[PDB]
Amino acid sequence: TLRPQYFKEYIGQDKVKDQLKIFIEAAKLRDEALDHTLLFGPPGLGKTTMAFVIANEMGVNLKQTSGPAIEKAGDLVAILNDLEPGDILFIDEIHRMPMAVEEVLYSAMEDYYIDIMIGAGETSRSVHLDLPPFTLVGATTRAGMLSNPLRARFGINGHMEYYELPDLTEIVERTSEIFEMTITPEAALELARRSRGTPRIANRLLKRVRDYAQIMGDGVIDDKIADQALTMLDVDHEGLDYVDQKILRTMIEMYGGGPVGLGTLSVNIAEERETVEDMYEPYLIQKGFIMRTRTGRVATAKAYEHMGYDYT
Amino acid sequence: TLRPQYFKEYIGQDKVKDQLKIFIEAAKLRDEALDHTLLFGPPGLGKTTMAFVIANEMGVNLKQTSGPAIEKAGDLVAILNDLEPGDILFIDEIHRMPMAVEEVLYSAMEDYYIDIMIGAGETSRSVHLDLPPFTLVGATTRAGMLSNPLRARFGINGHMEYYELPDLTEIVERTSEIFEMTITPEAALELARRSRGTPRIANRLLKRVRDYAQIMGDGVIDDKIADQALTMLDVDHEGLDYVDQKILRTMIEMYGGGPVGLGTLSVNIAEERETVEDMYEPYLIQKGFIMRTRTGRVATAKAYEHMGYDYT
Amino acid sequence: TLRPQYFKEYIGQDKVKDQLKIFIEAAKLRDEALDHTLLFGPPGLGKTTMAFVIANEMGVNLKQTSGPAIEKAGDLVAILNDLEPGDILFIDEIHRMPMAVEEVLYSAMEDYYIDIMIGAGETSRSVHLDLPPFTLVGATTRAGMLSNPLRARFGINGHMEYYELPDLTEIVERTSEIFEMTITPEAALELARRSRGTPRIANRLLKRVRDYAQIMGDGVIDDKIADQALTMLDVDHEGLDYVDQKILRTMIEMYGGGPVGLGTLSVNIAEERETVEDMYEPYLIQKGFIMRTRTGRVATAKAYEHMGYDYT
Amino acid sequence: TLRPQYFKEYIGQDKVKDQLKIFIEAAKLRDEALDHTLLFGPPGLGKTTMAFVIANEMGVNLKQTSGPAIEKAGDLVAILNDLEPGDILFIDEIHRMPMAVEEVLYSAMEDYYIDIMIGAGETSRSVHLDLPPFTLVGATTRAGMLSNPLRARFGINGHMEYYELPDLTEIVERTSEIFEMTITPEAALELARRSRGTPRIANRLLKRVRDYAQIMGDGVIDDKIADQALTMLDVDHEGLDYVDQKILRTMIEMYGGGPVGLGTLSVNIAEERETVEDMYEPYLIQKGFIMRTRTGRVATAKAYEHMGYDYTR
Amino acid sequence: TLRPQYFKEYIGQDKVKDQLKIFIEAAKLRDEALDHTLLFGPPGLGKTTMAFVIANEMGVNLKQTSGPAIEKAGDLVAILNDLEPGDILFIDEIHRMPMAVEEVLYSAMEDYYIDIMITSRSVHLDLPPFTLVGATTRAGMLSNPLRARFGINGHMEYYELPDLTEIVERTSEIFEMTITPEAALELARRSRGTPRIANRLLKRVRDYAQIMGDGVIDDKIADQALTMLDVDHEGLDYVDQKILRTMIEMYGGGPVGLGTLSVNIAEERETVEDMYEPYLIQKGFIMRTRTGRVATAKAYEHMGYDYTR
Amino acid sequence: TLRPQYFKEYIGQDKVKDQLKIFIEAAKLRDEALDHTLLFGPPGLGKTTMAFVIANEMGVNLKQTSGPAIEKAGDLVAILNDLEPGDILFIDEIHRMPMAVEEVLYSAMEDYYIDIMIGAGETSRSVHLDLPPFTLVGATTRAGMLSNPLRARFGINGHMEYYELPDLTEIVERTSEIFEMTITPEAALELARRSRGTPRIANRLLKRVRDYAQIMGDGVIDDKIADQALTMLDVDHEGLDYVDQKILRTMIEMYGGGPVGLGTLSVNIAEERETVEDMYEPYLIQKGFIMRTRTGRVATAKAYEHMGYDYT
Amino acid sequence: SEDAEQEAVAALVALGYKPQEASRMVSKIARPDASSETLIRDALRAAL
DNA sequence: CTTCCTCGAAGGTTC
DNA sequence: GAACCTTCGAGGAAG
Ligand SMILES: Nc1ncnc2c1ncn2[C@@H]1O[C@H](COP(=O)(O)OP(=O)(O)O)[C@@H](O)[C@H]1O
Ligand SMILES: Nc1ncnc2c1ncn2[C@@H]1O[C@H](COP(=O)(O)OP(=O)(O)O)[C@@H](O)[C@H]1O
Ligand SMILES: Nc1ncnc2c1ncn2[C@@H]1O[C@H](COP(=O)(O)OP(=O)(O)O)[C@@H](O)[C@H]1O
Ligand SMILES: [Mg+2]
Ligand SMILES: [Mg+2]
Ligand SMILES: [Mg+2]
Repeated sequence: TLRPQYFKEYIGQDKVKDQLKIFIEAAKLRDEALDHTLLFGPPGLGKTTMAFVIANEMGVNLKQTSGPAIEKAGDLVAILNDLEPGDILFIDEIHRMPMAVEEVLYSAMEDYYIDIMIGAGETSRSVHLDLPPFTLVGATTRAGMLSNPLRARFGINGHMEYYELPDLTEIVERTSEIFEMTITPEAALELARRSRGTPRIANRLLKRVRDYAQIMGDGVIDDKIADQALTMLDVDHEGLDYVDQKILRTMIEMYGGGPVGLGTLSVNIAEERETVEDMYEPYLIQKGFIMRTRTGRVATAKAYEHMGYDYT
Repeated sequence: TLRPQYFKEYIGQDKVKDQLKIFIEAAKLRDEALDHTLLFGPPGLGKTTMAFVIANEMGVNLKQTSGPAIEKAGDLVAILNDLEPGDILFIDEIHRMPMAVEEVLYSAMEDYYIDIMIGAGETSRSVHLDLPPFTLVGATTRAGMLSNPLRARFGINGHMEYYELPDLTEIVERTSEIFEMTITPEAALELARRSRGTPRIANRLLKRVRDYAQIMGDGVIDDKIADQALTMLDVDHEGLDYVDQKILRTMIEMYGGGPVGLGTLSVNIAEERETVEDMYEPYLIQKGFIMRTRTGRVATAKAYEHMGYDYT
Repeated sequence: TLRPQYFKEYIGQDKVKDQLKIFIEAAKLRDEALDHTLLFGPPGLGKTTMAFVIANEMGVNLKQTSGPAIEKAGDLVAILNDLEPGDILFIDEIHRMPMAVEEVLYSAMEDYYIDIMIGAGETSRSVHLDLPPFTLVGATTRAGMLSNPLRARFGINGHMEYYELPDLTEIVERTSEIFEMTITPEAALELARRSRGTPRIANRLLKRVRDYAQIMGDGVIDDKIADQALTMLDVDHEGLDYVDQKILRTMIEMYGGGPVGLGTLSVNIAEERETVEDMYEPYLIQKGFIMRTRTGRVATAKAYEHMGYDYT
Repeated sequence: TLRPQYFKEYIGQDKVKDQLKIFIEAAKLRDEALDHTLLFGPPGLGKTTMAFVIANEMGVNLKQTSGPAIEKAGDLVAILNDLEPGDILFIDEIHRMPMAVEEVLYSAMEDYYIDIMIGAGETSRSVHLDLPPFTLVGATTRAGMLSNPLRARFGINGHMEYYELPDLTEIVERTSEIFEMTITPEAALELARRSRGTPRIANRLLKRVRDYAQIMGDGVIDDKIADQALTMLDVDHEGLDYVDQKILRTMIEMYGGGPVGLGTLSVNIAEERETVEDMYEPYLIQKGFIMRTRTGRVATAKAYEHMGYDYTR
Repeated sequence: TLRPQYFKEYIGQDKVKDQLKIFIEAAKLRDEALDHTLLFGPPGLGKTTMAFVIANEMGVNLKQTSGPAIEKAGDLVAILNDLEPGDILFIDEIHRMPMAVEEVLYSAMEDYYIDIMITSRSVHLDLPPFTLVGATTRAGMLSNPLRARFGINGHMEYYELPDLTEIVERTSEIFEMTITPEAALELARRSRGTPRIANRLLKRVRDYAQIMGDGVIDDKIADQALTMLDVDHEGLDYVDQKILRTMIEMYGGGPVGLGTLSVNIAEERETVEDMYEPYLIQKGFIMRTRTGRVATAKAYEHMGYDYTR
Repeated sequence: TLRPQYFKEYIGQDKVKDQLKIFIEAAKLRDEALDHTLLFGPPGLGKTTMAFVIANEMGVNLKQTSGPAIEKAGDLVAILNDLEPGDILFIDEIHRMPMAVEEVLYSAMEDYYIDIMIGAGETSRSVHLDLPPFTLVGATTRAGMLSNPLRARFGINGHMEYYELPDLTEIVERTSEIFEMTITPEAALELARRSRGTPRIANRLLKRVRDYAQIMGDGVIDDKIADQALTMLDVDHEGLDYVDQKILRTMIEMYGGGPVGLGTLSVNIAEERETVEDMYEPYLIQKGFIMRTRTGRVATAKAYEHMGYDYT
Repeated sequence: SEDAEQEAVAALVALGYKPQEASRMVSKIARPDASSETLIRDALRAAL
């Protein structure tokens, strides 16, 4: 299936796999539950996938829920009561839980107990619920929103990293086998270079090319069909969209490469101020096409040659 | 009914139809649903009609709702439970949906399951609902209005654009052929030129012209009849509406031609910013009446001469 | 009754009156129901009276309700279910009803059918219902604040406009004859000018002037009597009411003409800031007495000379 | 004349008092009831007392109730049925009535009768209830929240205003006759000036000055005793409290007039944000001493000249 | 007992104490009940204490409740029906009463009657002459129609060093601890002007004197105890000193933003703004500016730094 | 046990530990309950641990609850009604109590009584509930969130401070004896210097090193194993994480040390403004590697000599 | 008189009175011959 | 009904 | 005077 099930299949993230393997094997020798682990990083790098791999490698059933599903403290208490010794609890989008509920985990994670109010409302008393040994797994796109006392309780932190071309190429080939399609090694590398280092984007591109190759082709993906499908998709050989090309062109044509202020550029490109800064600009800076300067952003030589203009 | 039912009837949008034809035909060879498609662009271009065409081409039912109509997660779950295998769900103004609801779609779109808290009090428990295969079709004005986690899950993007005079003329002739009416090419072209490039506007104008020609004329639409009918309505000789007239009149007579802030303008014309941003400003800009600048909007000489003011 | 009953009796609104007559008689020639009509403009211009006329001209029973008067979908469903073929439904303040109610209206207007959700909790189904032929007549006060997808469903728009002096004088004369009061054409002209272009206001002042003439005068509304009565009522020769005079006077005497923020101004005069901005500023702005500025409201030179204060 | 009976005795409100007289006389000249009246103005100006005076001038009885006291249509209909021809119904805080009742009042005010529909719609009948001619007098502090259909039914609008020094001075002199104390006309003027234009505030000051005069003096309010009484109570000649002076002095002395944020200003005087924004700031704006700006509060030139500080633009 | 019982024992509050003495004597002279009194101001200045003194001076039994204890109109009506002629009703934390309850209090305070719907019917009850006493730290939260009905308003102000010195000596006699006059002044300087803070310091100094000394507070033991508590001769805590030191040494006196300052001292933003900063501004050590907060010349002199304009 | 039980075992916190000894000893001589104590400060410094120590030293039973559990006055009234003479009540996360509930503690802490409504209907009466001598202990990280009247009632305040290398070394050795682990003193100091001054972090590192030492080593922690284990975790000799090093390196190489804005720097490292500002920037500033100035972040000379660059 | 007796209760309920109290209120009227208008007027006049 | 937070303004520095 | 960065203040909407 699409989602890798074991570390033998999970390509990439060598730094994270090398650590998780040691901690899992150490926990098994001691016959203990794994320490609480937090997975965080950019979108689509494989955080949710790794959560299922950790459960399969431990050889235990996984209980699953999500941050937005826990609306009140009463819901979380009901979930915790269902735990069995050695159970793994996975909370996706953990940063979405309200603070009033997040503070209930503090005691459960460190001392395996919870204070609760029980009674008829007219008469009641506090009681301690005792929890069995369990492991909490959390995944979040922005750990900064979690309170400092919560993050401090996670004993294992896994920061996901972007994939390189050699690793991302194998992901494309593996996915093609699931689709029973044949992909030439040159075509697999072409799709990888345009996937912006993200597996979800590589799978999305592959699916669109696969549909094209079997409707107007002999059902085979080669270095010739890829160019035609990628032309229809309008994804440059560097992964730039038409909007990205419009930006780089505008700076060179109307401003001679800058420096130009974002407000000025935004007007010529007809795009909303923050949309440029938060959606399109981040990738262009990381790839080296744009350089932020004290007087404004400047288009580097890499942008000139890629767009075909003459640099000075 | 007027609404086209198949790609053979849908005029224009060549770049969109050509892509949908390939993906739909491929998705039919394999017994599976079409990937979630996102349609975006100016309002009234026919994106809702496209949702009906896809359903008829796929041979499945189409369920319709809107972003502002869903207020809480319980409302969305009720809809998703009602879907049948392969059904199409269309959500208008998806960008306007509450964040508490949007985060429920993430799991539904990627793995077809939802985690929900069911029951009450002592009966509260977590259930892992498994959804059948379905296709989501979303509509929005601009792609930058959606969050990165949501936009990453839509596998097909359809950018729609304004129709050209040749296409609108054929649409007017088609519409006028459904009704028992007769229109000469000059009148059809004149009526199209006045329709601000939007099919929804062209149909409404044709309906009123038909009523006029039956009472004030011989029941046949001719250039002289269309000119008088369009002159009786508030449509100017080049599609400017009374609201457009008010904007230019206020800009020149009070602000002296600008620059003026869109917010300060909106509150003076007594119109919501969303209407000017999404309805009036786009046409006035693309037709050269309004120029966008870092300082604000400025009226062009064309607008000055149209209204008849002294362009110094 | 005071309000007119037919187009031959309805004074003014020549543009709207001429437009509706054509479309009404055109529909009769085809023997079909009239298209959905939207009325908008300042309050008290006769929007409700026009609805009764349209129904009488069509010869259809008029059913009246209001947006705020509808609280739940079951209310609107019961109303619509009691409509006979050809009935006309008039709904005032259609722009203020709850968003959950508009969902039913979209389908009723687009296809004369509705879909009602049934069940609760684990049960979630719906029932489809079709509506007989009918015509919807909407009335609004801020067309710029109506829901865009709803506004696009209306096929006919009626822009009500302020009455001119030749028309208001006829209304005062008409009303004076019903009360059997004696008024000269010169006195009626003074009342019309100071009536702020609104028929409802003209009636309010005419009633009060009658009480004054019956005591301070010989029961005859002379110009000398009319002027003495209007000064006693505190109505300026330009129609500015007691509160309007207080606003302009405060700006000039305490803030030297501004700029002054709405909050400060609304606290100096004992009035709710929302009331000042929603009910009083619109007339002062249209007359050009107050100009909204980034730093606050400012009193124009016109206000200085009108109030009798020397401009800077 | 503390509780007047006719306009002849009611102190102040000359504008509204003069207008109402003409409409009542014109109504009496005909066998008709007075048009529905709506009274506007800030709270505590005497609106309730005015309604009673109108009833006497018309020669009819007054039925008093309030919006919050009306919960169902049956309440209003029952109240109306108890009225006799020409009786006046006074409804305070008319803006707080429930919408379910508002829709019923329209028919009663316009037609003097109410028709109730009963049945399944497939079969239905109506009951007609005739009401005696009556006059409705509404009193509300907030007008914008009144629905347009209801406001359209009211035919007379009366605006209440703050009492002027001469009128407010007479209230003090006459109120001093309820008690056994003698107050000099000059002393009464000093209290009226500091009464912020409200009768209830003028009564409060007189009560406090009385206690001082009969304990620290000879039981007579002379100019000398009044000056001392208005000194123990730290009330300025403009009616500013001790805390009011501290606010202006702080803005001028430490911030050069501002702009200054509410949070910053509150911590300087050691007060809560809610207290400065609701207790002290409202009157300072009515006197024109400070203005509210996007950047914060600012002291006007009028405050500089009052406190005795140099001002420069 | 700690709480004084009469005006002869209540030290300070000259403005409020002098006014109340006049009003109480005048009311007694006429055999009338005292007007409704509202006491408000900063915490620990003596609001609750004064409410009991008023009753003892008038010679009446005091009924006592609190805003949080009253949750429905039925609660207030039952309490009001218990009043006897001349009774005084004291409602502490009056700002917590629900709006539905405040509306009932208007009629009782002004009209002396309550209308109760109780087979549904209305019963009209007549209340005898009574005095309501309210106390709160946030009088601005009360409805505007309620404040207008209070006839006496007492605004509490901070105490001066001579008064706090007398209070410290008084409390020391209740604890039967001997303290010298100059030793008592050292605590008064640090009490930040609040009687409750003065008592707290005395309790903590007593514990030290009993374990580390002969059980007597003198000019020598006080200096040791105050050094252990680490309270500056101006009442600044260890964190208060750290704030001023950081602003002068790292930013040259500012302007510096609250965020930057909080992170540098490793403190929560809320704690700096709401717990420590308020006393520094009122004493004049810090000033808020459009660009940030700056350390004044008074801060340089106290910390011992060369002032550089 | 992991948590120290007596002052003999509680390492560090000299200032707080010394004061509490004097106050506890003095309270015992008078045979009375200890004054109310508030413990606050950074996370993981030993706040909760100290609450249990106080009860053991006083020789009384501890009653425990938490702020998030007390949601209404009825909950608190039921807890206080169960207090016996000399009992200690500990409320963790006391800052979460609703403001309306804190106002009930005002009279309880100062006068040991609360006022409660009793009876039915018109017969209901308010009555004082009298409480025996008791001590309230509160622990919180957000002390500034408590109301001013509540904080003024606590008679003892304890502000927790970070630990020094000698104490952290002793803590690591102690924790090493709880497990069956042998650790060389040289290696124990190596972990202490990297624990950022927090005991919880020092314990977390020991657990991760132990797992490695028994999977890739002979089950003993020595300088050789410690170096290899810390290298895998990528923790610098100063405690800087991998991302922390990436930040300092980028500022020194691309911006020459700055000044640089947070937004600009966040994009270069592919992180987000909130994660950098909340997780990484705080420690870098407090330790002196980064300096905040009006112009932007600047790298100090300490960062240059640490990373190995010339401080030109 | 079933028309007036039932019409009074029907209209009285439409005015917001609870069906139980509305039935008792009308049933309390002594005269059975009282017309629908008199029953509703008397019921409302007697309830205030 | 309340807290959180985000939107808008402006002071200061630099080229 | 265009362009960045830091900081404060008043809204307004999601609990
Ligand atoms: N290509 C087309 N051919 C024929 N009719 C069209 C076409 N595009 C739009 N229309 C018609 O114009 C209207 C478009 O409405 P709709 O599709 O709802 O626009 P939107 O979805 O943008 O609101 C419909 O009446 C539809 O039948
Ligand atoms: N053209 C007109 N001719 C005669 N009377 C009019 C006219 N316009 C308005 N009126 C009078 O003013 C009132 C209008 O009420 P209505 O139609 O409800 O206004 P709106 O619907 O704008 O509130 C009626 O009393 C009516 O008699
Ligand atoms: N014209 C007046 N003459 C004498 N006393 C007045 C007058 N207006 C107000 N007052 C005094 O101030 C109070 C406020 O006026 P009132 O009509 O009761 O308004 P409200 O009902 O809002 O309190 C009165 O009860 C009375 O004590
Ligand atoms: Mg995921
Ligand atoms: Mg108190
Ligand atoms: Mg803890």
